[PDB]
Amino acid sequence: YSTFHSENRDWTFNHLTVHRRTGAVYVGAINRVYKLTGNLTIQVAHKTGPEEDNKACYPPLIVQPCSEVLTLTNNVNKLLIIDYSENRLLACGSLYQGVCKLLRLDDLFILVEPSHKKEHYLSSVNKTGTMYGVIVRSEGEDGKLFIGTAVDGKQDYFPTLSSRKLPRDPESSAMLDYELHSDFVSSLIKIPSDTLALVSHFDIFYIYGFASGGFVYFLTVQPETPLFYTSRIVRLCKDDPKFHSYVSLPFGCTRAGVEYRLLQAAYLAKPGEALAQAFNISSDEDVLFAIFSKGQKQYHHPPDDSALCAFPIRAINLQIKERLQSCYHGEGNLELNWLLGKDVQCTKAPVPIDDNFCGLDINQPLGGSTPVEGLTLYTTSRDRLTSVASYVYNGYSVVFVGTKSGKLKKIRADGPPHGGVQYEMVSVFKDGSPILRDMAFSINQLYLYVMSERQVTRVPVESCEQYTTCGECLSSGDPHCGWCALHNMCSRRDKCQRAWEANRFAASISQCMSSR
Amino acid sequence: YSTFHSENRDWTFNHLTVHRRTGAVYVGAINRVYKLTGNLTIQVAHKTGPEEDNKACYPPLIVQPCSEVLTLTNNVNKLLIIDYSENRLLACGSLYQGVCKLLRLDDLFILVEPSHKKEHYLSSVNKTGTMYGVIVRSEGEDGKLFIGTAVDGKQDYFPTLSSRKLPRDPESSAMLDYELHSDFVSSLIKIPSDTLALVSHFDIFYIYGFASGGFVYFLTVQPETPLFYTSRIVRLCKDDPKFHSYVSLPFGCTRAGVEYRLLQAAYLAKPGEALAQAFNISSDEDVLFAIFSKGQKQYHHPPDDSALCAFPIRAINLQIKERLQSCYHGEGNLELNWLLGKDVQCTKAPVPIDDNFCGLDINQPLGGSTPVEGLTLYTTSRDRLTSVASYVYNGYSVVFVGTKSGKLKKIRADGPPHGGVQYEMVSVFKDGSPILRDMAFSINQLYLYVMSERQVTRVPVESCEQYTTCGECLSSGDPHCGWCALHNMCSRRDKCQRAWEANRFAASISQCMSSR
Ligand SMILES: *[C@@H]1O[C@H](CO)[C@@H](O)[C@H](O)[C@H]1NC(C)=O
Repeated sequence: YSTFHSENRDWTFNHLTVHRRTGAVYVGAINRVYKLTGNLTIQVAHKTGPEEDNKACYPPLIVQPCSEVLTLTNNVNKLLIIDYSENRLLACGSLYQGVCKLLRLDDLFILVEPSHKKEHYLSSVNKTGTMYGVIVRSEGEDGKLFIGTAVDGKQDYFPTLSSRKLPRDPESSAMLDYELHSDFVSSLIKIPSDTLALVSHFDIFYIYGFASGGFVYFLTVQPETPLFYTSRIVRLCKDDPKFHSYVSLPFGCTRAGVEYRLLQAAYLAKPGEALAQAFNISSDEDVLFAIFSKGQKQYHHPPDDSALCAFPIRAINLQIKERLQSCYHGEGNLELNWLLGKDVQCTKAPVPIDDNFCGLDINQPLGGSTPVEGLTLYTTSRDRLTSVASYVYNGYSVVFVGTKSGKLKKIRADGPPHGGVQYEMVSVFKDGSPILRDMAFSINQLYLYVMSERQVTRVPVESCEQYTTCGECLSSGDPHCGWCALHNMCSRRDKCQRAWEANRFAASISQCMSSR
Repeated sequence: YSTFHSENRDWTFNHLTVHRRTGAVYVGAINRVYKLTGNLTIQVAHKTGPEEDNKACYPPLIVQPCSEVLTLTNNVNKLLIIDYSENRLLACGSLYQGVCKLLRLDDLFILVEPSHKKEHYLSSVNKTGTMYGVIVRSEGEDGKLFIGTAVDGKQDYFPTLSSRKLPRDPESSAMLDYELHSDFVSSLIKIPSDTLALVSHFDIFYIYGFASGGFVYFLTVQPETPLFYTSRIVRLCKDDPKFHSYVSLPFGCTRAGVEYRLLQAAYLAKPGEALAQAFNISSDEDVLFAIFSKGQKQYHHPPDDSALCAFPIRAINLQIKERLQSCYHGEGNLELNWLLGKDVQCTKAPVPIDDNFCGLDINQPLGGSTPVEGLTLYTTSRDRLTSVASYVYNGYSVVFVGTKSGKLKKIRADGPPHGGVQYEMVSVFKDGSPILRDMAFSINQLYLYVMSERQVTRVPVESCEQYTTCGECLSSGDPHCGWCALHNMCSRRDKCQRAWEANRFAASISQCMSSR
């Protein structure tokens, strides 16, 4: 398999995205952002470090001279998003309190590196898996960036969640400015200092985020408030600069007496037929696939026991609506201690709560303590699940799941009884290193780009050729595979010469015979 | 004695100031600010509350509807300062997050009450003894207010110390705005969240403040940082909107093996001759008089053991200069743990440190751990000292010291050996009510206005008539008293008929015989 090695064993890989039109592979790494061809040949290597820094220097070196002692510091890639409408890449690092660069897609030339305003500094956190962003731009206009990050106990320096202006012009003076910033109403959420005094390790880790319909969603993990942890879905309306639409519910999944409530990884996709039926949704609707490890404790040293589950966005929005309706009836409390700092009674008010409700000055920010439960598809306790991607093939949701021992599981989402069935597991990383969260399909869906800390590998979505009889091929459980009869070969339909002619491609067990 | 009683029983007096030209007496009270005559007849009673409020309402009712449950709430007066150049009074209360009013001196007509910006809310604290201000205005020009306050753990909402615009025009849109407010430099100090996580009862009480020379001074009490308390002098340059001149040193005094380091009260005045000789300063120079309780612990329930001591401003500034020169030579550390949050080494730089030094971006904010030691003048262990005022009469410093049992001590400062000698104690409040900090002279210096929580009383500075022979009178130790020979009466010079004529007023013991 095509593979790209880190140039240094120390400068590990962080993030990966694939341009959905050109097919170029962009990789964010320590001290580097790379542009690779589809087969993982380097085209551009853009250097982001190392550099002289100290994270006690606020503001950074470019603005003021600093007082504390500097050390050569690696630049951890924290964020890597293609800004599609504008043919550029947003790359945010850990250096200098977490400044971002905008880079031209073609050659990674620096368009702008805003480093003079307080909001130009996203976060001084130097851990990955702590920040996530979503660009909302109606194609061809000025845009907005929702950015969620851990703040490292630096509550006043960095909001944990905010929206920023992402104008068309890279040199606009409004670049990364808050959408709204005023004395009492701003497009940002700060961690309150009282929560940090109560829970000293307190911080919020943003594992994933996506847009779906009129809303953006962030998936978070954080210490629980009076070591237990809570995984949550956080939702905002796309048009809500006041942030009155903030709602946060816990989420997780369970199966056969086990609870999985520590979020590891997630991926938004469309469901195949049987999964759509199990949810009573159409196959056109969005479904969130998520990996959770067992229980609610020791987040930083998780057990191998883990699960893949699935949440339709419709069901998420429904549970949020019923929460809003209840609260607006005066029932219960807001239930978001970490942000509200105390019990806050829900206030009864005559307000229509429909699907598109985006909050008012009361009853917000809204939480809850009843979790959104997912449909568990697959579980294991031998090899911890670490990443997920999914797509539809031959009417089946196919879910690819990375493990901590560098394997890739292929799971067919069949529905009851099992929910999902693993039909194959492949060794990707010889060294047995964990697969990292970011996996993305090539434009033609023929491959999934998968990565470890030291390698990016282009893994074919199928290797049907391994099956050497019609019977084995069609009994494999792999939705990609059928029997190319005249060429004595198991393959995808489109890899079978003259597949359209009668008896040339057997797509079922019984067709093995009729083909013969 | 002329007395003014409070109109309710629970609506206690908080603050007092005498207009230095007109002799009008202004009293800050719970739910009232009064203007009284020199003999304590009400002229104006200005209603400041009670009003429905909740101190969890931020921003307060007056600018937003609040979902919180409100109680009818008393308005504690927390600040009362005459703005001399502008014929107005600044009156800050506890209601609505600590909004302030400017009232016309004549009739207490409301000139302005700022409450649309976040800086218009000084602090939701509702206890007295926590806030102090200093107006710095070149006469007939736009000016500035320095404001220190306790914040009750709401460090996100209110800075502990800041400088504000005080424009001549009461209707300026910039009224009480920060003098400087920008991303990385502002005319304010915030209490770090880390310090509150470390010490959860942490807060800073501003007991007194004054201008002298190029500088403003604030006298503070706060818990120590790793229950011990530190009393400090905090100094700023009058022209330093960047607050780079901030220097904070502990202060206190000692006598005969006892340490007194819990600040209770202060008053700035000129020294008489014995005191000025003792400091080796001019009688034209400022001296700070201070009351300290014994030790460094249990600030809220202090020992009766207390001291009066004096600090020449010249010596305070010298010790600060020495501190600044040492630090700019690279010796030691900044030593201000509550604000800096950690150990910070002093940075050597080739910078002249003269008397007028106002700091640069390095080596600030500056602290220190060696106390400024005052000259102890008087100690007691029998009845706690609560207030202080001083002036010069017949070339002597006379210090008036209030007590917790409603008494007023009169202390003559003679220097070595005793430092000071009490020559009279007077029972002001028969019921034993503690004397409050704010004591002020009438403009003819004939009286000291003294208050308890329930009364304001106009106390003659002498009652020489009590001594009924020449010998007793001139041995009284009371600097006010001489013998009016013809009228056989001990009195002040200006109460002795034809005192200007030879032999009519015996001002020494040998003059008893010749006047007879
Ligand atoms: C990968 O693809 C490029 C074309 O983009 C091709 O020229 C190159 O030879 C390929 N690399 C390998 C190892 O086959």
